[PDB]
Amino acid sequence: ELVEIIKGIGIEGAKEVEEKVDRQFYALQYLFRHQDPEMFIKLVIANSLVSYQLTGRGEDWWWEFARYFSGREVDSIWKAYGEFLPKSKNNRRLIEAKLNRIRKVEGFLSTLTLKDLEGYYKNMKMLWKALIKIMGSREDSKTIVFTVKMFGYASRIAFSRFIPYPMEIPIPEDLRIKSVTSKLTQEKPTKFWMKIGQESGVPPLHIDSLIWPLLGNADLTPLDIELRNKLMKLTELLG
Ligand SMILES: [Cl-]
Ligand SMILES: [Cl-]
Ligand SMILES: [Cl-]
Ligand SMILES: [Cl-]
Ligand SMILES: [Cl-]
Ligand SMILES: [Cl-]
Ligand SMILES: [Cl-]
Ligand SMILES: [Cl-]
Ligand SMILES: [Cl-]
Repeated sequence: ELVEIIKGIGIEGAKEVEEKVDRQFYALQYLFRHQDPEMFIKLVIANSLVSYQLTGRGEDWWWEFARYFSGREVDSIWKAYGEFLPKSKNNRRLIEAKLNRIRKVEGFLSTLTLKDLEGYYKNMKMLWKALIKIMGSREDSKTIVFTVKMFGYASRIAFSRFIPYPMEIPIPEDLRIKSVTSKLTQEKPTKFWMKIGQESGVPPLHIDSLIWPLLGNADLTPLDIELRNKLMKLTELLG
């Protein structure tokens, strides 16, 4: 049933919510046109990896990020964040750990070309596994798979090309996702939405784009009526 609504929405349904509704995707389009493409992608990757335990709303954090780096020539991402995070409104917590995470991913990013980034976009499972190893993280880390997701947005924008997320990458299990999964099952959300994903044909990183909006009574209006009614039906089933 849930499976049917999500299959009916499909990848293309998720693609539309991402490109018309998702406020993080919009934040990224904003930054892109005011940044070097290579640095833009690398910054989104670094930003994602420290987007946990925020001192603000997720959507405000990503706009703050967008506006801060718009116009800013960046030499060292690590240094940029050393200045950025302590001054920030929405991410002013666990700064020592986050800067060290940035220091750590930056070594990796600094070796990559725009072409490398593009190859990783054609091979998102490989970016996934690479980050797991440079960061020393669990495969199902919510921060790791959110980074792959945002990398997807960034690369979608920069390379003008839609590539769906791999079926294999689990949903980012943050509190909101934990919440909605409560009223449906007792299994781990990472495990549950993989199942829902396998049957509906919609990769769990795309499913995530469907759940998180229906949760803040957000915009629906640049969408198509049929998609909206599908989205309205899903909000019923979730509760
Ligand atoms: Cl589809
Ligand atoms: Cl949030
Ligand atoms: Cl976030
Ligand atoms: Cl704010
Ligand atoms: Cl405020
Ligand atoms: Cl701190
Ligand atoms: Cl810390
Ligand atoms: Cl290049
Ligand atoms: Cl764009």
